[PDB]
Amino acid sequence: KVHKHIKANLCGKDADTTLFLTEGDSAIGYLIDVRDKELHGGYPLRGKVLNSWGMSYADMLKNKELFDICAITGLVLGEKAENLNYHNIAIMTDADHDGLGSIYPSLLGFFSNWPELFEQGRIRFVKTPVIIAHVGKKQEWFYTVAEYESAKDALPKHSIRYIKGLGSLEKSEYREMIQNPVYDVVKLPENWKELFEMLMGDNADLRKEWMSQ
Amino acid sequence: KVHKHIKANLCGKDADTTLFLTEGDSAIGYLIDVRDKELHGGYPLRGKVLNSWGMSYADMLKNKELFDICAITGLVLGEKAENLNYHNIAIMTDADHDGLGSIYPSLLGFFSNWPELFEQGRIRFVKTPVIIAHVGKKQEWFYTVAEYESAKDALPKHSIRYIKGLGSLEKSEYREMIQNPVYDVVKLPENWKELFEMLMGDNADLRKEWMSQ
Amino acid sequence: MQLNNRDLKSIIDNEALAYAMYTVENRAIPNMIDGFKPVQRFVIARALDLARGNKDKFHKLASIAGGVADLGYHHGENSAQDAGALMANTWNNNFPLLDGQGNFGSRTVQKAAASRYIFARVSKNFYNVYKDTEYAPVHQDKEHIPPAFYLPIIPTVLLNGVSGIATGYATYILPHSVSSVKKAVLQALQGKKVTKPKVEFPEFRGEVVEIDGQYEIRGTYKFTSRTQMHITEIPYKYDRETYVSKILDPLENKGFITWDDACGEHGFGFKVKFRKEYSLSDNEEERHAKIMKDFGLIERRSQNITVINEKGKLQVYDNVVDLIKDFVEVRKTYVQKRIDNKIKETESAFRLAFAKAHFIKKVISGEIVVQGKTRKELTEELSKIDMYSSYVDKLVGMNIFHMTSDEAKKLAEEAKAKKEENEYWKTTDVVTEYTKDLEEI
Amino acid sequence: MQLNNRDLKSIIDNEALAYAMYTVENRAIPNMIDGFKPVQRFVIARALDLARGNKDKFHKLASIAGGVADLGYHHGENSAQDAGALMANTWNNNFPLLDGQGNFGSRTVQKAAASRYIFARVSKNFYNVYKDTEYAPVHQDKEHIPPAFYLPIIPTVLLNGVSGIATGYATYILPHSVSSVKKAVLQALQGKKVTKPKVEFPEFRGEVVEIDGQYEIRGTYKFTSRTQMHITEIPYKYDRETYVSKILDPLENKGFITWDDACGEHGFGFKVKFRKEYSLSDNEEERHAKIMKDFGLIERRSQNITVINEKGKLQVYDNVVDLIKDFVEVRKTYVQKRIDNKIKETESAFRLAFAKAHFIKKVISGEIVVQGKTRKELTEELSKIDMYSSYVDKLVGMNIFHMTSDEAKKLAEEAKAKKEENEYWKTTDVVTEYTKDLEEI
DNA sequence: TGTGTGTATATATACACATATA
DNA sequence: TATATGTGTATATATACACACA
Ligand SMILES: [Mg+2]
Repeated sequence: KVHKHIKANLCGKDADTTLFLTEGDSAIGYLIDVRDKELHGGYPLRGKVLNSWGMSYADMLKNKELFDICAITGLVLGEKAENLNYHNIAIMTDADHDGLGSIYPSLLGFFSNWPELFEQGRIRFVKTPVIIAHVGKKQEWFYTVAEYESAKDALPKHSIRYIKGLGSLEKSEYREMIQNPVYDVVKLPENWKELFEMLMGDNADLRKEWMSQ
Repeated sequence: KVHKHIKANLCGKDADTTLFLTEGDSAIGYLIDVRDKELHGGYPLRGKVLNSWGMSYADMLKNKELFDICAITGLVLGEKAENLNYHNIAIMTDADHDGLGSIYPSLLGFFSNWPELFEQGRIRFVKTPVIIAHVGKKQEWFYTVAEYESAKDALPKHSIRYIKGLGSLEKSEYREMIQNPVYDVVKLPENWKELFEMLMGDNADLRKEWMSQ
Repeated sequence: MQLNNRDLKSIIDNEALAYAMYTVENRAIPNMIDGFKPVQRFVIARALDLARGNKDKFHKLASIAGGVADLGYHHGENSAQDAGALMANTWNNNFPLLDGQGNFGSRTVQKAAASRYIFARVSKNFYNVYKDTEYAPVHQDKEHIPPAFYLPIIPTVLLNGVSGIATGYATYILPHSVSSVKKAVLQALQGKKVTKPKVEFPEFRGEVVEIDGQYEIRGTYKFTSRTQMHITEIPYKYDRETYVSKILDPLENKGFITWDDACGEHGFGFKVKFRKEYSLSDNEEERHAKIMKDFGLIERRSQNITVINEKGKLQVYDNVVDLIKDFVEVRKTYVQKRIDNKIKETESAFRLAFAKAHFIKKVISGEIVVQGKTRKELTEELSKIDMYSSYVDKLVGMNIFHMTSDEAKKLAEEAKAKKEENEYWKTTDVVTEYTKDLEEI
Repeated sequence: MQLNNRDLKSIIDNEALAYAMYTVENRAIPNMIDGFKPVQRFVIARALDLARGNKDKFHKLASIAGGVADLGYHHGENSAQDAGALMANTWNNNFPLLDGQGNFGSRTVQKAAASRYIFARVSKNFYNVYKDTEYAPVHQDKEHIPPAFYLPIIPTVLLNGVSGIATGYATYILPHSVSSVKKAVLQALQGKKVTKPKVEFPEFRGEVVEIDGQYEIRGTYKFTSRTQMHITEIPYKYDRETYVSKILDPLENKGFITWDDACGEHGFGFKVKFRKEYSLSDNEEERHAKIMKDFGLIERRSQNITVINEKGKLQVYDNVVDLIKDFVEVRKTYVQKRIDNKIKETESAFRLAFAKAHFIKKVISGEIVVQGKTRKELTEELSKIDMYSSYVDKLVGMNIFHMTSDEAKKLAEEAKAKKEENEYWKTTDVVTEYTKDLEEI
């Protein structure tokens, strides 16, 4: 057993059970209350995920988080994904810059050693509001800061709430985003190896050309 | 061998070497700068000391802080103190209630395993100001809160600084308290066992009776 | 270098005794009046200072904990953060005194999120119950910015439940229903037979039975079939992880049960299927006892009502009714103090308003012109008049428009209104004011 | 359930790119003008907010870090605590912008105490070189309470030494002497040839040498005998633990040396006694080279001057003189902005003061008699007058004591003084004000 | 091919104290 | 005998990123 794994009732058996990969303990406290007990499980991932591009499998498994991810599911780092405890893996991290642009693509890189979960659509991202604007009598949700800045001008007088992490949301909003999900089904392009090598790699000059355009 | 232990240049040689038992690592700062390099060594503890009264030797040695007081010194739990790396043991702790009310008497109870150390005056307490009052153009140093309250009414207009720990002191004040130290030499009374049993024994009714007078 | 001998008896009788009495009277035993440990008093005083401007603004718990050190807090700010996070939740308090924004924990996970995530503000319960803050006692410590204790109208120490451990003493008070406490306070204030308040646990759908002083907190189970059983509630002390690891896990590895989670929006719920190895008796009473004992569905709790009274010393109460009576007797004195202070303040305000109105009426139509003179000599000339005496810095500090028709009458009407307020405050008594305050709830 | 496909290319080009650019432009690379990383700017803004009413009061690092989230800080307060501790060390900064109380570390132990002990306030250096805060640019985010950047008169990015790692870009600028930087700034402002500022480390008694764009930081040793030597200084990259565990102890556990701690008022003093098997060559040059190499007494550094300019973009400089020239060119514009705004504000102030002073003389036996009319009568009749067209509200809001000769002549004196000051502000130029404010350091 | 720098992400531990309950 | 509750005393640990210097 895994200490902080929260098992779904149908986990391991034949169902569409989804594993929720939060980026901390604080982001999963409300998950067990607002989830589908038969079909949802969770596991908190501590901090920034290991940069596992070009690493060996033995080096990969030396990380507690990656080892626990492989243990909770049926994923063997050198074998195919055939018999898994969870049908879907739903990465649901904090929507700020660190969670969305560092932990999420690194987790995608770690899951890229099984480039068939992506093809079958079993790798998902749970959209989470980074900005919650109290416009008049209604709450508007902005998932990325760029969207809010683009749409900030054409709104009436309001006050915004910045969602630093999923522990900043209330149970009503957590329940709304869990039982009424917005899923981004990640699909790997033909040249996914080049995009992963550029962002995750030894050469830092490849990130300078990319960042200058 | 012992990590975090700063060694005196005459540790293991015939000299008036002193070991400063410091509560925490933030309090060990500025000691390496203001200490007598040939005669003063230091070791940072970690918070509250394990209650060692009535304990077995194999159980006291399981505490890392107590284990690294018998390694830094030549102290053996079941043997007399005849070959010691440091001549004196100077307990210097934060002068707030917690430090000098729990850590100091607990350390005394631990060192009571060698009453010959107390008989030789090798166990000392380094008095440290808990309140520094800026009175006019001068500074008043109060080592205990009760000492400050006893003279607060007669003191003129002033502003007091409360010293939570040794990490709240300027380098000048740290140097003044180290190179011009005010020691209190601990002497065990004829019935020290009864006092230690009252303070640290498993019966809280004795503590209630002691506190009710 | 000074070397002074210090016997262990002196150390134990001074420093150790000071620490023990500090842990009792200033760390872990709550005050009887407001029900605050000193850290909670600091946290709520800082939250009030933060909410001075806008009362509906949510402030980060790190922001609240940072400023308590300037109010007289002498410890780490993580203790203040943890104390604040335990005061701003609706699963552990019957009468929360802070609203929280974010994940402050639940009955399943009794652990709030990190203080970098969650915000807090002073609750409407605090404003509804805690009255006469301006008349609260002044702490003997000049560096203690918050008062010695706040002045609520009902005993909050009985509402949320307190559990504290000190050196030599400990306190454990169970939470009570707000309605029963208010009714008991009303009965005590009116001079009646005080009915013992009922013990109520927040978010608890089970039973609480008082037997021989003990309190039995009982969960609920039902039987869907012969071998299937649904647990609808568990005793209040349990978590999801704690109950699973202590009861539900050391029953499946023993080959007795197979359990599934059903902890829906209602709260705690499980579905247990009994294997053939685990056998139940024929009758319902022994089977019920075995089931309710094996699954840990009974929690037995005793009450250790130890509180710091209004004099700062320790006090142990046999029951809750005596505590309520003592609280009411203490609070009536502060209601009387409020009445006296408001009488004096209304008298002073009426005197000032009438003096200003007379000064205006003399300026527009009278010998006083405030022209062709100086400031110091005008002040002396005003100080000549007995009525204008003691108000010379507030009479010449009035604006020009106060000499207009629309603003000369307003001063006289304000003087009349303040006189009527002073007359109102000179006829009420403690009982009526306290009854009105209770009626506010 | 809104199952929308999302390619990895779009993820990388939107969210990964946003995070990388945010790390470059908002976390790691300092601003060229004020020399602040955004966390440092938030800490400075909060400390300035806390300094209102008492410039000399010391505030806990917890107190400073708690309120930065209200100013628009979107990260955990621990990073703010660490940055604030690093900004008040003096042993690490040539120009400390925060004054510290407590243990903020030393060269021997390069680690500050916990934030629960240490206090900080705004240093006098900040008040000395950071001018024109009211004319600082406004950040495009309404929630970013501190300005886009502050406005120092000398480049503070060159004074304390900057090291920062972002995604794709990194910055490393060595500390420079404050006096040399000020002289170079004055030379650039006056249009003369600019001399390269000297690199100087805080509390370092070694030697710094420039060679082909690389800086050599050299410690010092002195031979007190044929076999015993005294290490008086070691390079700035070392603390006591690292030097002991990486240089002294590896040599000691090889039969080469035996070392004793000879530190004191000046840190990093050691006494090394060589053993028989460590052969000190008779050649003075070879002996010196061997002692430098074996004891790690030479550190080699190179700068990577990467900054954020006033437009928010990233700029890489190959020199410090170029940065100083660009900083002076940018700061001259803000000096001009200050001059223009002062002209406007002081003209408005003089107009208001003259209007008030003439209104008061026109109330003392004048055509305007306040008494006997309503509020609208004054607020409309005076609004008719051209001179009081936009000042009637402040005209009628003045106090009654502004009607005696003593306080009536003071209004005219204030008007005349404001007129003279505005006339003074209408003749100065950028160079004069810059020279005046530079020479006051 | 380590590695140290400093903002960020997230988390963890060992100690004391009492008293009822299991 | 063994837990556990809440206010306190002290610490700790993985990760990412660039790049020059060993
Ligand atoms: Mg300390």
